Amino acid sequence: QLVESGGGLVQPGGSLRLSCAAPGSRRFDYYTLGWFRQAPGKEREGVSCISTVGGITNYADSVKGRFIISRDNAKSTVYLQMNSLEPEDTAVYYCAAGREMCAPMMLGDYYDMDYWGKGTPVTVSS
Amino acid sequence: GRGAAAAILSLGNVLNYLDRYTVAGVLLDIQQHFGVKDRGAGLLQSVFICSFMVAAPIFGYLGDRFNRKVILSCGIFFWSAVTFSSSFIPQQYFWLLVLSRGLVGIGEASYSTIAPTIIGDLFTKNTRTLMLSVFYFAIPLGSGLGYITGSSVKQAAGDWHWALRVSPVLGMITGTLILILVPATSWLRDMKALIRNRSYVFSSLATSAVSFATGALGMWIPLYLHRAQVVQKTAAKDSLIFGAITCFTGFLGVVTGAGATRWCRLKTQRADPLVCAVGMLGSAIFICLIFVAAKSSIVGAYICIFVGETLLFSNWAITADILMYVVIPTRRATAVALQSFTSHLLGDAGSPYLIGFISDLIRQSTKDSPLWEFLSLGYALMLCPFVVVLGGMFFLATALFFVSDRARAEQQVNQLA
Amino acid sequence: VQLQESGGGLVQPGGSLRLSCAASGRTISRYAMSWFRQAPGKEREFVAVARRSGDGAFYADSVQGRFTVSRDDAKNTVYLQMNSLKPEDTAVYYCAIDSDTFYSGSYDYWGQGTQVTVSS
Amino acid sequence: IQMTQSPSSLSASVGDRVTITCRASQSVSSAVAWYQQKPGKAPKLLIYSASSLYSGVPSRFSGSRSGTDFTLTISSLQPEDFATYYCQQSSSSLITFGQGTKVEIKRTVAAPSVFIFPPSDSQLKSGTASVVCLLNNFYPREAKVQWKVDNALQSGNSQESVTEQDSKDSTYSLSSTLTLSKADYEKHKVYACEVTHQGLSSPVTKSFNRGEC
Amino acid sequence: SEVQLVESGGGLVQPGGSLRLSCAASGFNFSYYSIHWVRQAPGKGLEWVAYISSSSSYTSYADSVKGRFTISADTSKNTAYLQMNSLRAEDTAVYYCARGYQYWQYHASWYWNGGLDYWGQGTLVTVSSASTKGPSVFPLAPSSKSTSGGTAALGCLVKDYFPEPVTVSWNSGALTSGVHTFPAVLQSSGLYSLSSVVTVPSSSLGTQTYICNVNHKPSNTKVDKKVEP
Ligand SMILES: CCCCCCCCCCc1ccc(-c2noc(CCCN)n2)cc1
Repeated sequence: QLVESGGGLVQPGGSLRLSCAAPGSRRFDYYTLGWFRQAPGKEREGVSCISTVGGITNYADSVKGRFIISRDNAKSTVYLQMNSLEPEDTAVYYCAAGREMCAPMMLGDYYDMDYWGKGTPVTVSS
Repeated sequence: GRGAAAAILSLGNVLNYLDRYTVAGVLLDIQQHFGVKDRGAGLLQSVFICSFMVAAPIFGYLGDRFNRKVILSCGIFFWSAVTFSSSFIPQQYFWLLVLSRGLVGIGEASYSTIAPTIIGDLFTKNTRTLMLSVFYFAIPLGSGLGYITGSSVKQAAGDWHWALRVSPVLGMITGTLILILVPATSWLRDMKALIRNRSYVFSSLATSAVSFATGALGMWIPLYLHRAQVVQKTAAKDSLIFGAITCFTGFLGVVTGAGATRWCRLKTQRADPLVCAVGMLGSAIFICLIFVAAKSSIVGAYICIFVGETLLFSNWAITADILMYVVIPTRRATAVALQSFTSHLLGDAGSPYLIGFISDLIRQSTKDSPLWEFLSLGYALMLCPFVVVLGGMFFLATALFFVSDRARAEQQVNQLA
Repeated sequence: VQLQESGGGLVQPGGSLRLSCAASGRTISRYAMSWFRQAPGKEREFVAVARRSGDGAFYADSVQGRFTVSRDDAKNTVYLQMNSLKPEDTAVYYCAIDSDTFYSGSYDYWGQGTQVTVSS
Repeated sequence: IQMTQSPSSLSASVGDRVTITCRASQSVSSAVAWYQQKPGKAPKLLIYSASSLYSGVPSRFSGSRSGTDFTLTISSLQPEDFATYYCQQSSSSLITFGQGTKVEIKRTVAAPSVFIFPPSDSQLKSGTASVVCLLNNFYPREAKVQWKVDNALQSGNSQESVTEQDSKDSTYSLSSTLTLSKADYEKHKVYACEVTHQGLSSPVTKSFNRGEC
Repeated sequence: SEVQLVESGGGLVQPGGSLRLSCAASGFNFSYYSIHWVRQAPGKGLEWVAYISSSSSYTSYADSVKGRFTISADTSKNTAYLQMNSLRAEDTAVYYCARGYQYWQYHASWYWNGGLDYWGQGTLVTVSSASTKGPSVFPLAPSSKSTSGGTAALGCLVKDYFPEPVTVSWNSGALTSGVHTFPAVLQSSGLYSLSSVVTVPSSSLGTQTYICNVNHKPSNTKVDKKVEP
């Protein structure tokens, strides 16, 4: 699998750093990354994704300008950096790897990914 | 009641493939009833594939402008009736059997191009794949049943005409039932970009090689093993064995290839072409040993057939995955159609005819005795290992540029909008 | 255990008063504390109740909005604040203890009462 | 394994401020979730993670923590907020619910009305007697009733039933029933209801003598 | 869409029997969320019974029902089953099925507790060893000493019936002032009873007539009675 770390309780205006890494000699270099999230009364939605060769990145509509994504294929790691969080971002964050290209109008589709994580919770109090 | 639509279309597919390989299982008899050499006994497959080739794109066109159920049923009735009616030709005329095969080609092409679309537009994301999977894995079963039923009916009934008269009854039955149990529901600028894609072109050539080998061997082995039995002073338990072997190697190879590529995808990003290449080269070694083991023992020839037959099919599940990895999502229909046509052209449209022609050219320059029948065919079928090795080298050539081509695709999709 | 009442006398119409009731010999921290009234020639009537610390207080219709209750645990002493007095309120007031934890209303310990007179 | 919820019945008028306390020592120790239920219907999630507000809830509810305690607060009661509230913790592979506190309407004290009803001849002829006592239109809810039979105290042969708060005056009513045989019924002459309530200066006894008419 | 959980399988069972409850879900992707069964007693508070996620390798039971309840799932139909064995009287309740979060075990901690999102509607499970009987009816007449300021009360008694519910009416529905009906109680044998009471001014004892009408549905039994001093 893929194993996630970070996550916790912050305050509005805070910041946080999540990581997802592959245990073993696995590589995931054929594709590694995209970050998803879910909240109680709603449905699972994609948050961002990063490509294979170039280093091209794509974000959802509500988080653009606040989140940042990065990939380190020298030691099997992916990082998400969350800045200026709000009460609306309380959720569970997941990490997933699939074969399709990195494009806008691809994020939302999650019933087609190969490997999934288990999730890490983020709570933003008042 | 959609389960009934799925099951009826699956039976239709098994029958579709059963009626391609019943001429092969009785090939030896055709020659003794019409008086033709090998070169004329290849035309029976060359013309079939020519007609199927040319008719598939058009029935793809006319299949979404107008109704569908009508076209499926018409295709089945046409090819079933022409098959049944073709077991009444008198001995003097040969061209009428060849024309028979052409018309059967038209009908089968229509059915096979249209049924997947219908069984696609009836299901959802989580089970579409399972329905298409069960529909497709009716290929080896039908192909084996061809040889099996041809041999068995000809053996019990004692007259080879009866091989061509038992399928069409099922044909009519299925054609009526597909009418009450089915619920009815800039390419010029593409080619200018598909032609500069090195991975795409090399993968297309290495599919052509696989079809060449499959077509030649699948029509010309049973006859060769018979001639082998005769020379060795030992003598229909030939086509029965070949059908039995193929009905299981077909599944075993596909499972093998899927499993190996799924383990190897996590060590590097050139998994698919390198798996395909290693499989092809191994198959070439084990094919080139039938034409050594067959002179002396038969069990050795059958073991060699098993191994080569298995490793040749391992790359059936994968070339789709190589296509969907270097071609952006709006140019995928053009690419699938173009590759399928080219696979058919430089492949088995003229493979069986070429083997027959070379065998006749060899035989005409020596004596004509059973020994030289056997040797002529053996020395003509030695092209299949050669072209299979070429196929292996074309997969290695694609594994060179796999990464650069994926990178260019990603830039294109993000650049569009 | 003993009890004493204090705070009666004369008052003008619309007047205000402050009364106390001190219980000695037994801690009243966990008990309910009640006050009654009785006019001359009339029967004893409910006036107000103060429950445990955190259970609020209750008053009858005829005395609502003008009377208030209060406790003091350290003093072991309760207080009744009196506002907007009228001649029909000229009567004797009495202080009593509800000893039950379940507020079933076990009045056994009573006081002596005091006379409050409204006149003009 | 259990939570403690206090206090177990709150009385408040419309427009007041209300706080409720859930206390525990289970293996979360800072995360509880709060639910609301109205009689007969399924419950509805109201707050999760001890501070966060579920989607579509009125914005007057709030929740917070203090040491090992957690508090829920309603700021300005409205007539659609009289219900029962629960807290949840999730220690382990288990989930344990709370005890719950009920929120109700306040008014002025009213002493109860007391009546007694003896068995009729139809009860007699079958040999089983059932005498009833009626309390009507009182507030608050806490009241005590006992049985006196020749000044003797009974037990384990009485049951009570009490309605919900009345929908017009916000008062209660209570029925108490005592069950005996006819054979024993012939062995007494005095039957008495002994009622005590906050609003009584003196205990109230109601009496019945056997067969008088 | 709109998410929807629907339960089925309620009813009667004699002691020692067994049942098979079925919660059927629609409107969401069944293999991303867990399913919890929660029960409420007749009068008491909520209590958690059991848990099953999708992969059928995560199941869990409370402390009070181990060895008797067994839960499992079916992803092709989107259905979850609870098999109930060795039922007793202690188990009468209303059962609810609610939706969870699929891993809440692994990420419940110091600060999360996600909670249960959507709830069903419930089925009633009744465990009894009685027989369908007919309620008996009795009067509650006023008296000269039952006058309270010119006001007296009267009522009717319904006794010894099974199962719930019954329906009551006064003068076929003419009078609905000062009418009270206390909830049904459970007798020591296993049968229900209750009573109904009204209050009227005393002079009405001279001219007005009051009739108690009772109706029991499964027995379709209507009984009418007339009260008098
Ligand atoms: C050493 C012996 C070597 C092996 C011999 C045994 C032969 C077995 C071949 C089985 C077979 C048949 C037909 C096709 C096929 N034809 O067309 C299409 C595409 C149409 C889409 N509209 N697929 C594929 C596979």
